[PDB]
Amino acid sequence: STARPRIITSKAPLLPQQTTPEQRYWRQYTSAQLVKEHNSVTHISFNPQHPHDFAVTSSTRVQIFSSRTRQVIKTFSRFKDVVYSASFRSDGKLLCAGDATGLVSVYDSYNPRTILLSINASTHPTHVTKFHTQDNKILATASDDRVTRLWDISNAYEPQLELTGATDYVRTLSFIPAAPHLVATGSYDGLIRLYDTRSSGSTPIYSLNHDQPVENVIAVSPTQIVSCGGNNFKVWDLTSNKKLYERGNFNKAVTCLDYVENFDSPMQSALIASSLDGHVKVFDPLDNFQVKFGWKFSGPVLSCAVSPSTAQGNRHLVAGLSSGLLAIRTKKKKSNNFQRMMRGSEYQGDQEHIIHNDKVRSQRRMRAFERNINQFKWSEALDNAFVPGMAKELTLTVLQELRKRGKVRVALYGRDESTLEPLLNWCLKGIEDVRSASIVADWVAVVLELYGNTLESSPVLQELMIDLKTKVRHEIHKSKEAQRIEGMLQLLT
Amino acid sequence: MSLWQLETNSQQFLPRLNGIIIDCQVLGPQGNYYSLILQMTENNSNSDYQFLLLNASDLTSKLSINGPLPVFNSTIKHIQQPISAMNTKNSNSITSLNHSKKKQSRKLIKSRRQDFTTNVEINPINKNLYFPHISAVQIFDFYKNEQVNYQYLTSGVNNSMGKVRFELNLQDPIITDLKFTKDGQWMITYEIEYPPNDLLSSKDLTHILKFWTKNDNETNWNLKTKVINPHGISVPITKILPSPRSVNNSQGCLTADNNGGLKFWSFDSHESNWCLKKISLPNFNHFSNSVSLAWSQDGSLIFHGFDDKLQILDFDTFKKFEVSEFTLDSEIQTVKLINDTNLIVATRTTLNAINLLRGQVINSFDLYPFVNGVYKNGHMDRLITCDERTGNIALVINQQLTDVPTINYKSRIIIFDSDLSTKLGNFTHHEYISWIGWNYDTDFIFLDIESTLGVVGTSNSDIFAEQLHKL
Amino acid sequence: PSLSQPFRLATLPKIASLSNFSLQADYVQVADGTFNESTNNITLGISGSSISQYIINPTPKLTFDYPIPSTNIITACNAEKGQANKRNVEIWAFGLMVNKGNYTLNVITKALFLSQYKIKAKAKVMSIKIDTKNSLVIAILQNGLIEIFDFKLTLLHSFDISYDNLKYAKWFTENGTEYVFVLCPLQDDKVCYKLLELTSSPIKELSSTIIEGFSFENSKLCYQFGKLYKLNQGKIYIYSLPHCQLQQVIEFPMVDKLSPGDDLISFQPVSVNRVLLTVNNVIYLLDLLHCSTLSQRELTHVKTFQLLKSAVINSEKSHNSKTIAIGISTKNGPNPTSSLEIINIDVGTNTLKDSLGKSFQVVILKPLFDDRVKCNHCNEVIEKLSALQDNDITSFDDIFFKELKIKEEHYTEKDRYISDPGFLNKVLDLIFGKFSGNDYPKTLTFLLTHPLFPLSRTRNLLSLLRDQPRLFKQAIVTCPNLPLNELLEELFSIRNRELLLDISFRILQDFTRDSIKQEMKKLSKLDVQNFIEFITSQSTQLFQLLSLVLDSIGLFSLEGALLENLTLYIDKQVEIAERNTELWNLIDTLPTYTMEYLDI
Amino acid sequence: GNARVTSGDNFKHVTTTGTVTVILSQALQSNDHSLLETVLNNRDERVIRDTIFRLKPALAVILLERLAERIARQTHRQGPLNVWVKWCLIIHGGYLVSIPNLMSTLSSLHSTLKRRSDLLPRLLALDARLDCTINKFKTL
RNA sequence: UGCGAAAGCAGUUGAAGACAAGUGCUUGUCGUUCGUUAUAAAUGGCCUCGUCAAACGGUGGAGAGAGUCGCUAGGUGAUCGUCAGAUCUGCCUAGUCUCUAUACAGCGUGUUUAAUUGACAUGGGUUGAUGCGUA
Repeated sequence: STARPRIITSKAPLLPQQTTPEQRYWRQYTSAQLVKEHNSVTHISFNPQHPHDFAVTSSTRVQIFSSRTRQVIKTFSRFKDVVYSASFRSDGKLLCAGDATGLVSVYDSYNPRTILLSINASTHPTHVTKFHTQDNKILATASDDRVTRLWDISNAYEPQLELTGATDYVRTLSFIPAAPHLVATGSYDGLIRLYDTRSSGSTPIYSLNHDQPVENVIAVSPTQIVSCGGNNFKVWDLTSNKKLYERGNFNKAVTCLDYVENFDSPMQSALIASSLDGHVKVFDPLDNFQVKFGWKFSGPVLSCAVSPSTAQGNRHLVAGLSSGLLAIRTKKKKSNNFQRMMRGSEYQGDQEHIIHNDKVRSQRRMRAFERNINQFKWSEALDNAFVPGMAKELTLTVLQELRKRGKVRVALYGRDESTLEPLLNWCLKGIEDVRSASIVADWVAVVLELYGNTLESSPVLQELMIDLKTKVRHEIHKSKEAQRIEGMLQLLT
Repeated sequence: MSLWQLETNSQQFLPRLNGIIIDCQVLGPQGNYYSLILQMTENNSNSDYQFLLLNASDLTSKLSINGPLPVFNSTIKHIQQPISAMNTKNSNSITSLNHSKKKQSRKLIKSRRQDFTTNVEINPINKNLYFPHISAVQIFDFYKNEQVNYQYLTSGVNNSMGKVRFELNLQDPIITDLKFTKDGQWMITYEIEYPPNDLLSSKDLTHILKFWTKNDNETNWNLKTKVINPHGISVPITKILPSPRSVNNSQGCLTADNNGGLKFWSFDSHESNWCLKKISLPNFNHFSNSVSLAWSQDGSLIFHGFDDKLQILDFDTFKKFEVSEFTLDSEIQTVKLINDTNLIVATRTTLNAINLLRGQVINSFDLYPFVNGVYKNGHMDRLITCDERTGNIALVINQQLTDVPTINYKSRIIIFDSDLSTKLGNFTHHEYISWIGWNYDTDFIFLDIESTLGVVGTSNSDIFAEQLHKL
Repeated sequence: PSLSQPFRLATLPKIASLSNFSLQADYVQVADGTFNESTNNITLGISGSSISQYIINPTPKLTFDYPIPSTNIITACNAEKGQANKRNVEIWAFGLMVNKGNYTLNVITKALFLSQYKIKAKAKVMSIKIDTKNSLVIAILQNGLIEIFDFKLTLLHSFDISYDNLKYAKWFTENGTEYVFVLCPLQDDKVCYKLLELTSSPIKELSSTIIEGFSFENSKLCYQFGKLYKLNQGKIYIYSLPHCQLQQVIEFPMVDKLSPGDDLISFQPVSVNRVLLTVNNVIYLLDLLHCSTLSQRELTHVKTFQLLKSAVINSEKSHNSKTIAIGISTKNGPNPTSSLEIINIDVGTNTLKDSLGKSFQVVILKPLFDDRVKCNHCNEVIEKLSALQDNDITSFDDIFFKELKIKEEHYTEKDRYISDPGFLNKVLDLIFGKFSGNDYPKTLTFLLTHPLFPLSRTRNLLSLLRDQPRLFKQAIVTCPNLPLNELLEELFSIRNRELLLDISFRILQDFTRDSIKQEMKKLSKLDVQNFIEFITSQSTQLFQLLSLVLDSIGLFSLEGALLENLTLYIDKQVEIAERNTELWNLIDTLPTYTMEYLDI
Repeated sequence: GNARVTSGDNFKHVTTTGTVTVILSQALQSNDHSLLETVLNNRDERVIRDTIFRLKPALAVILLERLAERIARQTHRQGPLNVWVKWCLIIHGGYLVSIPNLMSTLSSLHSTLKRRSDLLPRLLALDARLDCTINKFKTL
């Protein structure tokens, strides 16, 4: 003997743009909070360490948000003029920020009162202040002075090195992983300049031409750097020193760009790119950087970031808007005598010679309609189909299942107008759908062939068929029209 | 099977047996085992008995025994359906039995269509033998001469319930064609689902195609993709040809209609599911079930034989080559190439060996005396088979009669070398041979209507030791 | 596959040794290293003139020339680029004779003359190899000695194959290792095959075999991809390394007709299983696996063409199907002039597609069984039919039907023996010659029903039968493979409605829309305009043909005035179709107080 | 289980003011469904022809794919969106002809249109049956 | 039943014997024969081994639900009415717009391309069955 097969849910041929595994994951960033900041939120960064709090730079302050609470826990308001960065250290202990006055300060993260080191990098604004990922002790600051000085924490009086050669504002700085000596800076000149700090420096090893002002440069991988500028973002390979791919799906100018790798999503790697059009879209590097999901916000997006790979908790997507609105989207992640009484349940036979396993796995509970078919309750199975809050697909199967069993007339004998109307009501609606049109055709044919006499004496049944005649007549026009379209579409080829 | 407890008139059941129960018995000094005989009435062509020995302890099959279970095109010998309450397709009523027996004898003797050819497949990786039973596949290992599996490859009311009375008139979906790709990791199946009677949609058969996969260690095929109504609506898939090793490392196939359309399907890793890679338009209003497909080993060209005309189509363009038109005297039943050079074409009146290299016929053998209207279109393809190294084979079955035709038959096998210059061997068997195909070794396997798979191919201690064993 | 016109590289000097056009190939040597798929250079050694290096593209030009005295014959030449102690250098090695008395081995290094060296070799340097990685020059000698030299020609090692009179030597690389094999003639048409591996001794002998039935004097030899090709007496013998076992023998009939002595043949490989063969001024591109002639070209402006070397493609690994071959072309005239000619070669895809119908090699029903079971002379007939007088129908029919024992005037399955195409074609010829005008024999009606009616006679067949309606109708219904062009023209030219419907059904059954649609474009706008007008004045095949017209006409050609009329007619037809469709579905488909009178 | 169902017709892998072309051209380029939806929301047929008339032929093709989808997922939108599809073919017919491949890029149209066309014979059969009974009790 | 495509194109469904029932006659039947290619209906429906809760990975979706008198395009009603229009601040259908645990369906997580855990003594007895919740 064999177990009873489960009734197989009906699946019609696939339509365009099914839900993709990538779309399903990113759709889980459901809960949305909208916070209002004083000015445009320019930069957003995530602490690389647990609990992975993220810092938002708005107006003349920095705010750190708790991951679990999604609310402000620390505020840095010592800054007099506008602020321009909040990058953490790799260890996550230290937070650095830039100022329009040009002063760069380093604070103990989570300790706003204490100020470790204060550096007057330049008299011009210092927009970028990023810690070096490989080496903790060295800081790089890019300023409107167009020199990206590379400071050292121990020695704050003079830069360890001063890189130059940028003929316009430098607002983008990136450190290539696995290549601590290399440093990459992108200016509004449209050139991405690479420098070798091991050498004397101050002259770029080679330049990469973007042709538009470069708003942010991110080193996706040890050999690949993605740079987003103008109305498109291009990925370059240093070993070949040429662009591998380019995507210009955006409408406004790309501003910010962030990358996350080896996280529990189906996509192993993700690239989130702000657009300044209200769009931030996810690109999958493994698939030649094709779009896989997108969000829309009220206004232009100036900053975007995601929780690091090792979030160890609920993930977060953070979007920054020039209006000052901050958008957060989150993927949430007896008696001792009685135990000495029955103490053998925990054991799993780890020491025993022979292990015998015969328990049958617990199968999911069967719905009401499936039970009726299994017990040959034909008339009741039709009733369970036509109940409030029944999934349309699930309703289609029991109709097909009865037809497959050869029990269509048998299901409709013991009925009157009172218990026939629920079927007609559904048929009034299902006739529209392409998938259920044919099944509606069969059942309505039988009920007419089986209840012609009852139809005459019952008025309510008549109005149902008048309305049904109108809808089927409506479908004939649509089905005819589709044929006409196919006729023309054939002419073109 | 119902155990009636007569003391209280209660009962216990063992439902969803493989077939209807012809016989029951209690076999043991204590009734330890129940012996049952099952019929599997789905196959009307032949009577398929299965003997089952159940342990009365937990009602689990202690020993299930059944031979090969082919499904022949028509009924054979004196096979009569069992007796039921009403006369149906799968059963006979009280009165219909004698008249049906007489009619069957008259059909076997007088009529001229005597096609009993059954479809069968061989698994390349395992060399198991796959029988397309109605709505299922029976996997049978002929080396060990025992069944290995019985899998339902279709939807429908197959083992959900026991059909009784008018339900027994229902027809379950019929697995028409079954084939494997060369690598053996993909299984392609073609189904025809028949609608129930007395409905508006009682004349629209549904054509289904399915792609299955399994790892070698596993024993159950898992359905990977499903195509509903390929080639359009209500258009059968007459022929399926798995692709050669050169084209997409044997992860592709061709499907061919009775409207002569060709559809080339392939497995795309990116989608991870089979896709319709190429198409040809089946628009000409010429209908014929006699289509044959051959594919060159390199894969560049495809031979499409439709009705009496054969086409050489480029694979890359999937269109006529740029002579590609070859006319034949009658409709082609089979097209194959014994080797890359020679193409053997079998029409309803003869068979001909052609040189593609010369475009000339080498040898022509007359088949009309033996095959005139005995076989329906396409079945000569399963009667004819070819090795890829040595040569091909023709199979010819004759009704033997002495003093009006008799039931018993005589079959004759002929080995042929490539281009049919010579007969390497000539053999005769004493029974109707349903199918002959080429095992991937040099030998060929053929199946007989008696369900017999034959093959054609190239001191005091010593006394003390005995006593101790006795004790 | 295709053959380009040769283009000139250089004009050979007028030397007595080069005057012998038969032996001219022996006196020109092609460097193996510089001539390959990707190289744009050719280093050539001309006996008595120089060893010269030429750039092929964009234009042929001389890049370097090393003069040689006129009395010397270049036996072997090879050039390779590499690094030597590190400066990028080009190493040239060449071996010459002065009257057989002395043997000169010369190595030249050039900066990309850095050094020039000369030694006296013991026997004829048959072939030369340069190993740039190890800075070695390897020379094989006709006396069987293989001597390894540095770039300064200091002898490092010497290996003797123990056999003398070496005639052929060739290198090949397999899995990164260098291998060489040699052919040494023996008596009684016996040959010693040896295979050597280049790696204490740097030379290792892998295989040694003696081959019988292998002649040299009339044999041309070349190697490609582990297969040695020997051409002799029009038969190409295929030997397989490492044992050089004869695998296949390919007969080439076009060479069998060649008178021995006057016809000059050259034979070189160009790709896997493909070879280049010259016969005087004719080049053939041959596929040996399928035995087909992929391409043929004749050089009318030259007396002969001799292949010297060909850049061979490993097309199994290369997507490139285009390569080059270099040869000597000899002009016609009292003062023939020899020149070095380069030809571009498109090998193709190495698939059966290329070889279909191009084989270079040039039926009666047979019972299945020679000998109690239920059963379910072409020349003579032609002569009898041929001997008949002109316009005699009765005897012509009587001979055909009686001699063939035909019972019906249309083909049946019982006439299969008559299906031989040769017999049918001749009878058609007799019908035309014997009979002209209004009266044709009944055999023509039989043949028109024959499924194997020759395609050669299909053309204009409708035109011949226009005069007699019955023959015209018979052709339309059953004549096989009638042209679509003639059918389509008759469709729009004939006014008979029955013929129009008959032609329409035949066209659709036997042709696809993409096939029909292109031809419908060709038709004039006026005829299609008339056809539509007939419509506005089984029918579905006539309607569905209209849709094909409306497609072929296109959007632009259609003019508004007619389009309105076609609209009203179709709108009427659509309404009728809906009306009939409904009819088809139609065909398929107690009171409290009652007053009655009692019957009594 | 989780197998993919499919059909054999899925050839996927083989003048006036008020025009909304500017919004459309941006919307199609950026795949902005919300911006696209506002463009499709207009229903004045005169506005429709003007838009597709000035729309670049390259952007016309991707418009057909987008409209083909919205019809396929939402049947009730078939009516109003059909007007867009009809004008796209008429205006850009010349360009659509001169495209290397159409089945791969217009597969959504053929799939959607084929499904609706296939239903026509059956829906007519019910219409005859309904018309029968509806006539019968009306006269009685 | 033959042929064919799946549509359909042609063609059949007879005679004898015996039994029962009702009245030699009428009807119905056949574990009876010959010849031709040739409704049903004896109240009669499929077992047990383990359930519940919470997750995770794919495959589908008409999404599952709630608002917005914010728009677009329609259909349509009660009363009065000088036929132009009035109040019901009318209703309904569809789309669009906002939102949420994708909230909806299904397969698996004994090894698989991927993906799990936890609870319970899976018992016996007594009360309530006018059960419990709700209008």
